[PDB]
Amino acid sequence: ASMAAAAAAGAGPEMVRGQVFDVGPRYTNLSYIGEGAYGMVCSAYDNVNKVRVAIKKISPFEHQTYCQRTLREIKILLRFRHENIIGINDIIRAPTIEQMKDVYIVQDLMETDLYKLLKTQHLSNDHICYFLYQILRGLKYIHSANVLHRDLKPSNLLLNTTCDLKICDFGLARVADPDHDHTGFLTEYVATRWYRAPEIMLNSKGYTKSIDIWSVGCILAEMLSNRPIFPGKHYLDQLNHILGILGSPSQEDLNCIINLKARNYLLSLPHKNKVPWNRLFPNADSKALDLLDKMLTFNPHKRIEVEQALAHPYLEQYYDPSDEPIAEAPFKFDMELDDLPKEKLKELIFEETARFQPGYRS
Amino acid sequence: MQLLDSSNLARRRRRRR
Amino acid sequence: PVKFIFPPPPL
Ligand SMILES: C[C@H](NC(=O)Nc1cc2[nH]ncc2c(CO)n1)c1ccccc1
Repeated sequence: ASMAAAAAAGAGPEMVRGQVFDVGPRYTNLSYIGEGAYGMVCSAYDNVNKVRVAIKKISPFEHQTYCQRTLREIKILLRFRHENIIGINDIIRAPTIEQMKDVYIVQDLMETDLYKLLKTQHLSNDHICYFLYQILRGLKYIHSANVLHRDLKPSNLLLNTTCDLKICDFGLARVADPDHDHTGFLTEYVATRWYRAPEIMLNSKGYTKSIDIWSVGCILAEMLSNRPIFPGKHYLDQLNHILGILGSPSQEDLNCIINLKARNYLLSLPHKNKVPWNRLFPNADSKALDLLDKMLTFNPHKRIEVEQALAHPYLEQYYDPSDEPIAEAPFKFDMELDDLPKEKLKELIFEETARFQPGYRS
Repeated sequence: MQLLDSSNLARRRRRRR
Repeated sequence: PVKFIFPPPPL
């Protein structure tokens, strides 16, 4: 019948900023948190466990790319398990695929995020250091499963009252099995502009995991000055912003560009001189600035890998390889085969959420 | 305003050294 | 590469 109507018998559908949340009798007392193009996250009260949770309503079935991203986030998160990464505790959707217009994702509730924190507070070095370590600890696990986040930014860094950090919004994430070649196969417009690596623009569809390391450095820079490091208006201005600090690329740097048209654009650019970090960031710990420089390296292949970053001096107090785990089974090439129509993707989403359905009985 | 000594991960690191 | 054309489009 109608679960909402059955819920309505006690307490049922609730309205939040023009969006109805049919999260059933179990979840009530929803409060708006944030929203995206096709989704909205709310805090809510789990009446069964008598605790508050976060609920993400997803409405992707109209568009094929939304469906692709929804299935990727659900499949990656359901198999991921890590301290510094958000997980899926429950999934809510209609019993029949015909009625499935929205999909509800229930996650651990986090009080705030790094983006919110930096607007109101300046972080002490020990806070920056600990936050940065946690970011990389989750990132090590992510890259260990052959997964690229592709949207690391302050807003995607959840924070609770006990200085615990988790990474969320894996909708832009994707599998890239290392054995296969992905040059020219990867989605072109990825990451947020200010945290977008140079090679994403310069080598469209030919980037690697190193784009995440670049984002971390931007976040680290943002923590250090409570201000974005590369506030580009558009991709041209963004490229100018990147080269404003790093300076004109080296010839070795120029040789890693495989887009010849792009390389010639760089050659056509006026010479700009590299800016030292200490002048830009006077009060920053040099140990941090040594690592900051190393994750902002123009060359992606020579960019500091996630394991190497953890072992950098600046995190030596928190560095412990025996408690920086990896996934038991990384993701293979078969998991990236989602170049499908949305009607098929909708079926795949429906199958993947079947375990959460009431009385599944495996 | 509720900005270490309460985080499980930080505690585990300190215990070792 | 629809959005990253390095031959500059006319302003
Ligand atoms: C970034 C986010 N994706 C996600 O999983 N968010 C999440 C989980 C949370 N738990 N506790 C809090 C919390 C938050 C708070 O922002 N957000 C999103 C949201 C809307 C549209 C697209 C994408």
